[PDB]
Amino acid sequence: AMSRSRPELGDWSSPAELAELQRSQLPRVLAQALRSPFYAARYRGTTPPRTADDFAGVEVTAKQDLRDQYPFGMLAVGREHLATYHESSGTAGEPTASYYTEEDWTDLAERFARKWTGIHPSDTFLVRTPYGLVITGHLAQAAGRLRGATVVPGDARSLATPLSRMVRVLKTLDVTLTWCNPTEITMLAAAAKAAGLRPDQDFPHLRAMFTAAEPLTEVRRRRLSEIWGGIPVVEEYGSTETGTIAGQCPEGRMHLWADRAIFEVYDPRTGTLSEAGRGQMVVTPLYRDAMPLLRYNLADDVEVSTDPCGCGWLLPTVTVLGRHRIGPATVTQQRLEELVFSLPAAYEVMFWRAKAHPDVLELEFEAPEPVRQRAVKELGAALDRELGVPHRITGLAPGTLVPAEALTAQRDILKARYLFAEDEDWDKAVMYF
Amino acid sequence: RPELGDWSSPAELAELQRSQLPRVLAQALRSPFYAARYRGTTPPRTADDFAGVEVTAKQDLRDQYPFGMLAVGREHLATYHESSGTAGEPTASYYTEEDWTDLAERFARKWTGIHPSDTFLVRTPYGLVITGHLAQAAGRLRGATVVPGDARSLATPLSRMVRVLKTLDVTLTWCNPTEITMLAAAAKAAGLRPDQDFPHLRAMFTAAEPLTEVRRRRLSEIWGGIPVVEEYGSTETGTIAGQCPEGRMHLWADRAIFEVYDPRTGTLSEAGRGQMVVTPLYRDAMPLLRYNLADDVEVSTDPCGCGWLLPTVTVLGRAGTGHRIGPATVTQQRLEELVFSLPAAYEVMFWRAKAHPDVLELEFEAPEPVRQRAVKELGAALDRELGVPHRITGLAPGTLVPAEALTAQRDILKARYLFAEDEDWDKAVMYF
Ligand SMILES: Nc1ncnc2c1ncn2[C@@H]1O[C@H](COP(=O)(O)O)[C@@H](O)[C@H]1O
Ligand SMILES: Nc1ncnc2c1ncn2[C@@H]1O[C@H](COP(=O)(O)O)[C@@H](O)[C@H]1O
Ligand SMILES: [Mg+2]
Ligand SMILES: [Mg+2]
Ligand SMILES: [Mg+2]
Ligand SMILES: [Mg+2]
Ligand SMILES: [Zn+2]
Ligand SMILES: [Zn+2]
Repeated sequence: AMSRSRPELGDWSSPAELAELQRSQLPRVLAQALRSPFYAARYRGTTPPRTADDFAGVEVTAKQDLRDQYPFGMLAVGREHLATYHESSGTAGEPTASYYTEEDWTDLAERFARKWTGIHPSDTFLVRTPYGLVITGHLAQAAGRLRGATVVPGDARSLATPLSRMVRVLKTLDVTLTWCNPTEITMLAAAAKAAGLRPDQDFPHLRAMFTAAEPLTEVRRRRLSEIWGGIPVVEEYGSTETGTIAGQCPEGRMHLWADRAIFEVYDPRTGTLSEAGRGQMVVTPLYRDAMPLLRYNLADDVEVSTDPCGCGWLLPTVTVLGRHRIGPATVTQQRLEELVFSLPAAYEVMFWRAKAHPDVLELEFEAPEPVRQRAVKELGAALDRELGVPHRITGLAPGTLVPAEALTAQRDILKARYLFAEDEDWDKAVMYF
Repeated sequence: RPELGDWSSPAELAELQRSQLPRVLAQALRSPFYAARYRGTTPPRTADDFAGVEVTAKQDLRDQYPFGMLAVGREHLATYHESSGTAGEPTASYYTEEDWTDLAERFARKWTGIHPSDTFLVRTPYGLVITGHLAQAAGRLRGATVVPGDARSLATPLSRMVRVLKTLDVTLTWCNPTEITMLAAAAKAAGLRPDQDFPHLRAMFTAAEPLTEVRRRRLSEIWGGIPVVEEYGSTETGTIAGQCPEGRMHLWADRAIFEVYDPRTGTLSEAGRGQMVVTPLYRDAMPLLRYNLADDVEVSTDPCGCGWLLPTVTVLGRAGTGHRIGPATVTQQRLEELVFSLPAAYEVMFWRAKAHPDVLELEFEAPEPVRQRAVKELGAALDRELGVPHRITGLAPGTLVPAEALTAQRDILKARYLFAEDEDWDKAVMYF
């Protein structure tokens, strides 16, 4: 406890103390950055930044820089010192590489593990995010290991672990915590109902759901909580190349982990960087060796506030607005989402999609037949009142956007076989997935 | 825990094993399964009493789902797993941190070594099964850079694994032997020669299916003559045998008592032909007493040229069961040796066969100029070596393994709800 190497909540009593925790790490950080081919080349000829003061002059690092430096242009240590290598989600054609030492991994795990509900050895923790190149599954599992929780590696987007099998695991293993994106929370609820289980009653050991990766309105988050019996839905904000940079407090806001990174809001028009306001999320992580980043622009649209929260945490808050005009009206996924998830929970509307045409908003959603026409009418009124856009809203039969087989299919985990008996299906010979 | 070199004879090995049995028998009796099994009676407590210990069947692990085999409080578990095979009847297994050190050490017994300078591509599943987690933990134990490929995942198609193999200078892979050929076919589709264009690739680790020496040597040749290092394991046991430099798998008998079960007689011997029985010696969470993995195996105590003081094991599994086809008996093992005895220039890697009562139906891919020579030579080989009537069909590449499997690229999408007029909104809630 005495010789803990990185700060934790409670180590500062003021914003000036926080700023000194940050400033004191900058000489080590600037020295480590200069070991990478990217920064050594950037500061070739000139004198590199070495002091906290020099940081004010440090040029933004763009997503496009990380892509151009693929794979190891940002690497500051020998490859012998790397523990894991990762690529970000998004375009497969233009990969974003990131990589971490064991010591880098302790910082990552500690940041994920800042869940206000706690992670305890008595928890059974279902990790239902991908383990394929992306960090998300590995990050949750490492936080689970750090805190002693029993980790169930569900993975996501894998033929080994369909939703039917995840519902069975949730129920029969008395799972206490989940990690999955907010769409997966509704997919698991629909799979539960398909198996004849009520998400709001039949999972009494489930005490919290951890989520990230999508823009999530308070309206949808509250509905996800309600679907699963009113348990906490605990949001964090991160990326493969940064780790977790903000986490929810008990009052439902995400706070920036400023003890572990310098956070700045970038106005691309102005080219200026401030500590707060509206603009693009810029990050300087303070406790990484392998892949130093100096003012990395995640290029997410964010609002950062230094206004105190009811939680009492001495950290700024962040709303993530995401990274369409129909006549004058701007329509965001966020605004439509608040209207869709304001429908009464009894209508069981979870799955929807919209297309922004120049002239009209096309919107489709699944609802059971009895409530479909009520739902279409109420959502139409809500769009008229709140957005005033012309719309074509179509109610769909369940199983049309999210097929019954996604919710109920069971899939044997087969190995390759080459010789078959007459009565066997040899179409699973070499293609056994 | 012992390492190779800690015993100088089979009697010393047996004493390393016997000395752990009191702790193991005591830990087993903490589980509801063994407590119930030995209810009323006095339980086995000594090395000598082990000779009387009843086999534990696969069906027992299934019946005890989920935590009937659990010997510690759930607070002490690190990870929970389910085995490959039938989804309808899950086999649960689970491990403490200390259980995980034994698992990682056993996997890390690769005669080629795992070193911090290695870049290690883990191309097996992380979904409930242990295999991806096991390789990653061994990688971490030894300081190798782990690239988590995963397998059976939409995030990591073959095209992307081939790109990573090449551009990251990958030195080691972990994937089943069919995935070794799938990566070779995907390599060619990306314009890369498996036998020349991956000069940093120094070894390929493999397991999970019956593998003849003939096929293993061909996999090595496809990838430029580098070592193909086989292990034998299961989700519920971990790695129980690993390859030596002479190309045989040795049982990790310092970490588990191995016995061959004859199902008709119900007897257990140290060696011979029968079903693989395992008593792991260094696990707390899920003690197993003579667990019958029910794989068909031959164990030999004949000394190996490698000088390792451990018995060797061939694993037949399902690949050893004879199908009767007219006069002859055919195993997958024997067919495999004939298919992979075709000249390497024919590029025959993907095949399948059906045992009919009257005839062996066999299909395989071979590129166009050589396809008919391949069909003729494989026909002659079957006549000379098996004498089965056969119908052999040579297929164009892309028939058994479609070109799309080898070349498809898939963006890793999040859910999107709002789309622009010109976008495909059939990626909305089904974004996988
Ligand atoms: N809580 C969140 N709210 C909104 N967007 C998020 C959130 N968490 C992550 N994201 C988005 O997901 C990106 C990270 O993608 P990846 O590198 O694949 O994890 C971020 O840069 C954001 O665009
Ligand atoms: N080297 C190997 N040779 C043959 N079969 C193997 C080998 N390794 C694993 N297996 C098979 O895979 C099973 C374990 O499956 P899983 O629990 O999914 O790892 C074993 O019981 C065998 O049937
Ligand atoms: Mg390394
Ligand atoms: Mg990203
Ligand atoms: Mg635990
Ligand atoms: Mg198994
Ligand atoms: Zn707060
Ligand atoms: Zn040997």
